[PDB]
Amino acid sequence: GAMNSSNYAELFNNDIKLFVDDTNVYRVTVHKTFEGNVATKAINGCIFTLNPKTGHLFLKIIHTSVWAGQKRLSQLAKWKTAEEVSALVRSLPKEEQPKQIIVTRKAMLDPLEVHMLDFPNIAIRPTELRLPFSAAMSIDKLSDVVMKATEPQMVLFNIYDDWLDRISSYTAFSRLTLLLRALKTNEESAKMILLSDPTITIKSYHLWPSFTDEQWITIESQMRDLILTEYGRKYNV
Amino acid sequence: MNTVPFTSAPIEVTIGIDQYSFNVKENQPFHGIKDIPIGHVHVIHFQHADNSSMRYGYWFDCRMGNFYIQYDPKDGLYKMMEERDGAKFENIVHNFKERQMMVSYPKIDEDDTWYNLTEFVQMDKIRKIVRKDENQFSYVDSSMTTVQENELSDPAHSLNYTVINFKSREAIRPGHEMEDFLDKSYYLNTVMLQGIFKNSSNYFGELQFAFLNAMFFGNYGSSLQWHAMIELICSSATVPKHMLDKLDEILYYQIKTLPEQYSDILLNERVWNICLYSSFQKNSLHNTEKIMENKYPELL
Ligand SMILES: COc1cc(CN2[C@@H](c3ccnc(OC)c3)N[C@@H](c3ccnc(OC)c3)[C@@H]2c2ccnc(OC)c2)ccn1
Repeated sequence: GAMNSSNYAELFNNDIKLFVDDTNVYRVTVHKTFEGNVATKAINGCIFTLNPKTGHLFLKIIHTSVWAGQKRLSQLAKWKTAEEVSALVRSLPKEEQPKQIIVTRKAMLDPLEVHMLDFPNIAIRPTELRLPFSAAMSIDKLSDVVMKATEPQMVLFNIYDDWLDRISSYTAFSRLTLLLRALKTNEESAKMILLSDPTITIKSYHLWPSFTDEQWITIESQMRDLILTEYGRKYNV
Repeated sequence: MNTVPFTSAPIEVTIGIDQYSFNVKENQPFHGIKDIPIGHVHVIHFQHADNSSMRYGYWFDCRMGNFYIQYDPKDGLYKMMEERDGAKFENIVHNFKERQMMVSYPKIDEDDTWYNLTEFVQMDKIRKIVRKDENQFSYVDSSMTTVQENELSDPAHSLNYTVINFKSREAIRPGHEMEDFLDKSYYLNTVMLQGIFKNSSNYFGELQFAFLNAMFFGNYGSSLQWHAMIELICSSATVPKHMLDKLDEILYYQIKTLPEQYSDILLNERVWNICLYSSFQKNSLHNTEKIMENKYPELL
């Protein structure tokens, strides 16, 4: 059924699974035309396909060329997402194919079920969790790779860096969701907290700074404060 | 001109003949139904007074043999039987008619309702959906499951309706996933019409039979089938103009005939709202849209 706070530990068991977030696939800038009408200009997007156990992020870059001469782009974006996820599964050896794919938005269920008819044993699941994967494009290196792409590409990142050498998947996923929740709520504040101390760098192939365990504790605390700081404003609570 | 005699009526029962029904009392001197119109299939149906969890009946065509009803006190139901001896049968019917122990099939001359509900329904097709090849008539009841329902459990007692599944390899061509899912024309026209049914008449026949089994027996699987065959047409951008026009007439008479108080359980809100207001054919079913809006505006 649906993934929720009740069945949360399932994400970290030994059944291969992927989360699929499609919220950055179809991206536009809205602008005025010379005649004072409004038009959109598509910019490059991405599919966020994450193994929450290993941290493997299959970032499929969606180049604006996909959209050329197509209608109903917000509908097509769901089907292109399902097409690319099904292509990714087909590309993997049997023993690496997921047993479940969890979609962050219910509108992805039918497109993905239909594209995955050839895989009746792969469970396509929604979730009641409000995951902050939409903020993926606030991670500088992910944003950079997407915006620079001149053709369809698909880059594999480890969104946990080398955290799994020191912490469990459960803990790494909690850290990732706190960072993304922070970036989503107030990107400027979040980025300031992460990049304030120039002595702490980001490794060439990492996404996040090389915090010591004790420095992660301070960072995680500052991220919580930010999410509360901003929450007492949204709701005047 | 076409009589179904009854041996007797030992148990109190509501008897239906097509869209008509009457009450028979325990041991009432009732010896059957006369003046049944030749040229159509018919259904004789039963609901015992003592147990309404017992709703069942027989599809038959009087052109295919001499049929009678006789209560079986062992199996506890009214059973259809064929009399092979023409003269014993003629002698039984003549006697019961002389003693006026039969009800008359009470057709209004102006009234084409039964023709309109059974136009494409053929006994030969009924006998493929309901398999019991040793009889010329077909038993259906409220509890009988469809082959499709049996997939998701006695095959001999099943309704063999054509399996329709929108999220199936049958319905979706590789490389046309979004196209075939959003516009079901391929599935309707190539897979179902050209491939399985051969023609729109056989498709309409199964649609009409499913509706009638839903209405007369509250057969749930039949209701699912009727809605699936509507939805497949309404979800197809490319349908022959003759098929849309005929579908509008078919559905009009089915909505007209449906008891007012059963709309809640026999009509699927989602399918009808999609078919009349969102689908490719939202502007193609004028008669159906008008009777639905005037008879069941709550559902919509
Ligand atoms: C299809 O995957 C890729 C990946 C890259 C290149 N990545 C990177 C990546 C990271 C940061 N910026 C990038 O800006 C394009 C790309 N992810 C790497 C990675 C990390 C961990 N586990 C990994 O796998 C288990 C992979 C990998 C890489 C490249 C160069 N040096 C590396 O190690 C010294 C690692 C380039 C092209 N395609």
